[PDB]
Amino acid sequence: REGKAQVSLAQMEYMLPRLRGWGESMSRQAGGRAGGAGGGVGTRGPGETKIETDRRRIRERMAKLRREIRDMKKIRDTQRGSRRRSEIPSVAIVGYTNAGKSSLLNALTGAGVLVENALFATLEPTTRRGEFEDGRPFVLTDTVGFVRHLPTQLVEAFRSTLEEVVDADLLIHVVDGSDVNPLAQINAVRTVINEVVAEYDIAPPPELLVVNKIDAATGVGLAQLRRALPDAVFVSARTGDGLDKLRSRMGELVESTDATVDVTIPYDRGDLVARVHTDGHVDATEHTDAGTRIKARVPAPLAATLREYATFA
Amino acid sequence: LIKLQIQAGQANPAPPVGPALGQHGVNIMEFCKAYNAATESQRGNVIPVEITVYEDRSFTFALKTPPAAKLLLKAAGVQKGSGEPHKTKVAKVTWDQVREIAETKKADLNANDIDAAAKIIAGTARSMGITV
Amino acid sequence: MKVNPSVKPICDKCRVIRRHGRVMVICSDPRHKQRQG
Amino acid sequence: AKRGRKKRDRKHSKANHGKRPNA
Amino acid sequence: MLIPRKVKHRKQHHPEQRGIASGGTSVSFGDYGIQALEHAYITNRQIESARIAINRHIKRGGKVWINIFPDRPLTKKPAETRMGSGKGSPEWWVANVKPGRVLFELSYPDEKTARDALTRAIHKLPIKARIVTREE
Amino acid sequence: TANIPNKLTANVRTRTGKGASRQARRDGKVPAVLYGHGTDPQHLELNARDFAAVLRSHGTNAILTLDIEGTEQLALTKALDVHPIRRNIQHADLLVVQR
Amino acid sequence: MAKADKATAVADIAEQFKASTATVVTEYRGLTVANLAELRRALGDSATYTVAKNTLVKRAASEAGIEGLDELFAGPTAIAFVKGEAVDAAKAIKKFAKDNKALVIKGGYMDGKALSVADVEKIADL
RNA sequence: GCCCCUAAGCGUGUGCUAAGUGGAAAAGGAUGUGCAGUCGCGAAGACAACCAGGAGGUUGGCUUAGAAGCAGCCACCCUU
Ligand SMILES: Nc1nc2c(ncn2[C@@H]2O[C@H](COP(=O)(O)OP(=O)(O)CP(=O)(O)O)[C@@H](O)[C@H]2O)c(=O)[nH]1
Repeated sequence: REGKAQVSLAQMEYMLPRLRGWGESMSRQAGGRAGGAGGGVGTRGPGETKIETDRRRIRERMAKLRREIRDMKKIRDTQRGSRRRSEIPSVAIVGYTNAGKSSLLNALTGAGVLVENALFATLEPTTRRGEFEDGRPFVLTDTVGFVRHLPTQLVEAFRSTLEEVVDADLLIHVVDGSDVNPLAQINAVRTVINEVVAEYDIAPPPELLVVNKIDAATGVGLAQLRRALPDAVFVSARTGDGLDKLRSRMGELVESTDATVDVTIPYDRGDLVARVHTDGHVDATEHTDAGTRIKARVPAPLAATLREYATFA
Repeated sequence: LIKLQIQAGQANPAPPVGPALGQHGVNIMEFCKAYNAATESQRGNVIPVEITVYEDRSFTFALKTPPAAKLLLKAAGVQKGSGEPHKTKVAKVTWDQVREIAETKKADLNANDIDAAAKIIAGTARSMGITV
Repeated sequence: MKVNPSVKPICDKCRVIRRHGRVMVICSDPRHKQRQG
Repeated sequence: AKRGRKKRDRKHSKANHGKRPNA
Repeated sequence: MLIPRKVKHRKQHHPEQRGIASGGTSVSFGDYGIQALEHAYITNRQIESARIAINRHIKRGGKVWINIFPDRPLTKKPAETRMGSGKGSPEWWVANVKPGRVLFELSYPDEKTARDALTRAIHKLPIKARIVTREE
Repeated sequence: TANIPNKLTANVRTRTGKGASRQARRDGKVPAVLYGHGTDPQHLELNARDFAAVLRSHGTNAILTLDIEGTEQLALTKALDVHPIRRNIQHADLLVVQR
Repeated sequence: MAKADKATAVADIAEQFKASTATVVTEYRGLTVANLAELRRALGDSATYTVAKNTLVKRAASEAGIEGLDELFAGPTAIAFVKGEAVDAAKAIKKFAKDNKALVIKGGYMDGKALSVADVEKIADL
């Protein structure tokens, strides 16, 4: 419903200025093609009426859909409140239409989001679990695909993606080297990202550039044409490869909120070390049954339970 | 109290005893001495012993059948190589082979008959996917 | 409380009762507490 | 809605036998 | 969706919603079926919704038959137009469903899953409908 | 191979027709016509409950011994007219089975 | 009494254990599985420790084989059916039973003719 | 139509309704009624039985430092 309402509002915003000539022409049109009886819903859709091609109906429907979109913005705020309050690292997969992205999500996680070769297959951003190599949990979210000149009427359709970008912590920028001059794709996505940054007055979050479809690439460029970027990652989700490098770069770029500790939890506690393992990233734990020295990267609340058995070194 | 299966060889029963004895209150040095004095020649694979916490401290032991099902993996040298037991069956030690070791380990085995103990042991071992 | 025309068990713990001439769902999980109205 | 509904449903009486003018 | 390749007459009189179904009243293809209990113009959109509900409930296996076909065009005149000035253009494709007509049939090994899928379909449908079975 | 024919009392019909059949069904008796090679269609009323029980326990191809005022006649349920909504046996066409 | 199953159990308790010399019955409550296993190992020489529904075992044994005892089927009692002993192995059911409070003995149905209060207070002494 | 308004029945027999339903309307839902069927009857509950055991191999195997009957996967055996 949210996507349908956003798209209907976008179509009505586009139709309102140009309702006279093109408006009447497409009102007459009953072939059921692009725009003409195209609808605003989906399969079958409301072609018979399309964008209502009528000043009064269009304005009324626009006002209704604006109220509804305010309601859905509130609903999404409530839905994302859990993540925002957990402060869990959020990684947004931005990029041009096609160019994996949805495939990259389904690869980095176990998800099964719609992955079609058509354009604008993903209309609603979708979040999912992710585990960095060091164990730091995070939220990887696939977003809607940008184009060269996104119509200004799709502001509400892309508001979810823009909000995910605003929250963000890594901005995995997915592009494909199997296109005509992928630098143009890079530049379009970078300009939309910069516009969002200027609008929301936030520091530009990291942008991990990743290139896929390299397996299906022509390989014409040796190291400086096909990999002209100095530190862009190359993955090609389909044939499993480079994804480990992508994960490592993700973990390195995402700054940790935990604090490294050296706590010698006794063996009479048990729970205080089991929870260190559970919420925390244990490594170099001593096997001595006497006071251990667990060099884990515990979260903030656990970092305050050190004075129990912190020792000094 | 707790079965607390620990290596029969007195090598380093630190993982099991430490946290277990933690809340029990039994001191590590005394328990290590008690376990060392128990497993003098009983250097098999692994023994479960019941501490039987008394009002303050007991230091009691209860050995029943150290090897149990765990003997077949170490006899066949297969180790943790049974992902889907009964499907990816490993360690093809026949029944004519396992029966002798079963009788050897037969001390209590909750069984009054050789056939009953053999059936129990076969059922226990086959849980790890064995072709007896 | 979920006040909807249709109230049904949401888990195996939920029990449908009729208290005060009103169908309700009572559960150990308060989230699944429902009422017909 | 209520007015029409009542005027229409009052034909469901034993005296009217399920019919009334203007339903 | 279900739309006829063509219709000899595209502006037809409304199908007469009278009498019980005289044909198609038994499960002839699958093991379970959805029998209608009231008259309704079941539209192609409703048919699509019901069949998708059944297919998504049975997931992988099973077979679904859609006995009714929405080949009757119900017309609609343009909005905010007065009475007269001809008949409206075809708007909906409906199948004239009568009580006793079996609308969908399902073959699925699991009886509970089959009945739950048919219940999904019935909830999508605009009429009272029961789950009938081949076994009489 | 074969089985014991199912016993059903099938009184002849004093009155026949639409009203008679509806009244018989209301009484709880499925109307039937027994015909066959004997060339003598007889108009019977089988107890609806017993007839349906026999049909659902031994199937449509279940041989029936109809007691028609004392006389026993073997017959198989050649056809069953069943209402699609009420699911009740509207009518039975029975075919004599000489042994 | 569950028909087919009760009939099979009646056969089992009639033609498999009634053929004994002494029929003892112990009221058991609070006895653990390990406790009864230990006691049975102690008395492995005699008895078989067969217990079922009291009404079932009554209607089976008191009407097909043994006679003259009914009151022994109104409580949670397990029958022993001494294998070959008479009272010699009765020590394992007397002392090792009365040391545990529970497992209260009763019976002493020697040579399958007559019943008594328990007879173990007198005859099991030997 | 027949308790009073309001003429004539707080009519007779049997049963149902607890909703003032009667005295307005899908889906959801009964500890309301008869009727029928199917299990258990072993006494219009049974081995879902007020008191007892509910074990043992064993902490079954993959799993990690933890998987103990119950993060997650495999089947899930025997003894008494
Ligand atoms: N050969 C190859 N194909 C790929 C690779 N990554 C994605 N694809 C293909 O490209 C198509 C792109 O679709 P998708 O993965 O959804 O990209 P997208 O960005 O989500 C499309 P949108 O942004 O509009 O939702 C997919 O059908 C997928 O099979 C790759 O690394 N190699």
